[PDB]
Amino acid sequence: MVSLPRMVYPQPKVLTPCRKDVLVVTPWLAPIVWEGTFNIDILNEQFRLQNTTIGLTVFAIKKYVAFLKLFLETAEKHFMVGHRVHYYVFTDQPAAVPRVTLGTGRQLSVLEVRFCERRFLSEVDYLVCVDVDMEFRDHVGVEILTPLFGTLHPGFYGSSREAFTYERRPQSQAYIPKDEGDFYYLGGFFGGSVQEVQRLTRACHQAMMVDQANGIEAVWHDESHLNKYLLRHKPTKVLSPEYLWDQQLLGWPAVLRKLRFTAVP
Ligand SMILES: [Hg+2]
Ligand SMILES: [Hg+2]
Ligand SMILES: [Hg+2]
Ligand SMILES: [Hg+2]
Repeated sequence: MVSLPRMVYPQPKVLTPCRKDVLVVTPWLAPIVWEGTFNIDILNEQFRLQNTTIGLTVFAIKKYVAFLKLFLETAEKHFMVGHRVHYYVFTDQPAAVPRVTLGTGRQLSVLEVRFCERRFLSEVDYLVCVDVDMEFRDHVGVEILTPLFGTLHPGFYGSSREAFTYERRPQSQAYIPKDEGDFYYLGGFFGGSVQEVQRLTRACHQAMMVDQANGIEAVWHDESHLNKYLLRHKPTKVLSPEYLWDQQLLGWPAVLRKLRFTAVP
């Protein structure tokens, strides 16, 4: 919104597609983020000029606190480097959170569990919610930021919708029939503006309570409700599987030029 400065980079080629092997835009014109689709220098400029702050939230309960060290250290190496970052670690074991050295402009808050959502509105511009038993292995940056985004589940990105493991019982609020659905999104990596993320979590929480009262639990719990939400409220960006992969279970296919955030080991 202030002007970008002069920049020298390769001219985009109107008659040369970015990738010829994958879909790079959804039918509602939301970009699908794959390596090769973005110039990170231009994006870093746009977001820095807005002095963007990104909150990264993780839930580490019981034995999962053991994954915090690697998660945070690799995040320090690959997540939003150069931008303001605020980590929010929700845990039942505050004292077990490892002492990780953070780069300038980056901070960490420990929130005990078992905090007011209005705090997020005043501290960060975007929220990124991921699982803790993971590690960053490559660049995860501002190219993912947008009002609302979901990530393509690694095991279903090439599947037909009828094969998606959506909740199929009409008694559940997460219900999605066989002739509906765009993609199968992961519960472990989603985000967007604080406002949009709060809307999504508020909708999910209410939908899960209705299911509880009706004596039913969606097949894949929160992930099933996330999928129903994103089916009805289209994400403004969709992240490719590069953003959440499991190399042990899925290897390293040619269509993935980078494996950015992966399951541990
Ligand atoms: Hg391109
Ligand atoms: Hg979150
Ligand atoms: Hg929920
Ligand atoms: Hg949700």
